[PDB]
Amino acid sequence: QPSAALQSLRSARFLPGIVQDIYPPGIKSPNPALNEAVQKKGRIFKYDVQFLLQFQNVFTEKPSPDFDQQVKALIGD
Amino acid sequence: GPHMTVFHDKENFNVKHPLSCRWTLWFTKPASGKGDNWNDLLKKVITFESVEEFWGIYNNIAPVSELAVKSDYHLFKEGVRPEWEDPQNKHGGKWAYQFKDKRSVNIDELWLHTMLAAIGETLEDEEDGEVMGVVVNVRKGFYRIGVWTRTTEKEILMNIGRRLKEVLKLPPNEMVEFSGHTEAAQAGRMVV
Repeated sequence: QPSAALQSLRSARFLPGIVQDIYPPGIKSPNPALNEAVQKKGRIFKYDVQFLLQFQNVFTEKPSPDFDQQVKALIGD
Repeated sequence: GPHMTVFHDKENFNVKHPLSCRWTLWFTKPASGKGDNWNDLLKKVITFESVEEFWGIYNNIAPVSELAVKSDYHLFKEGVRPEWEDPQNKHGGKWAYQFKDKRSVNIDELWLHTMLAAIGETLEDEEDGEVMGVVVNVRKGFYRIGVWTRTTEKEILMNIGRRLKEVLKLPPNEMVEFSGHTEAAQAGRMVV
């Protein structure tokens, strides 16, 4: 059965692009300077590595309920 | 208000962070010990579209340092198989760096940062249209990390090489090298 986090992920809406003003205290937004120069701001989303690393200990659940068994069967001899 | 990110509630959130395209993680396994599979080693693992999905994948797969020799990970834009014969790779090439020692290198972090530079779109500029995928190879004597490009043409390609060198934290003496995939492509030194 899907984890609560995966349920949320499946039902969540995509942010429309890079957003600056939605994060809680202590969380940095993506660097706005990387995105200042982008023309297609609804299509091309530049995220600095520091921003992306914030998620590492935050979204840790499997991307599908059977993911571990699926990978094992895909790879195993 | 209207937006709950994973940082607001990691179990019940309602927005996610898009990537600029869909990406697919692939894995090449070692030839089977059973002796009956040396030619069907490339596996498609999963396609994803968000930062959150990337981390759910990364946090639930083996790091590079846990792979058997003669394994690879490949992270390629959706629709591009990580093989030179794919029509989108056939006339292209790669920037690559070989880590001559497997033990003196935080290879997991270097590969993670390479993938994050790829999906975060900090390897190339908008409409450069060059990055097709990134790859890490585990071999007996070395690791290799590379960025596969669509063409072998040029300032756009050189800057990609320099950005990879930066992501890999390499000192100036260590050179990242560009090469075409095919002999003809390479026949027709590019280092940073």
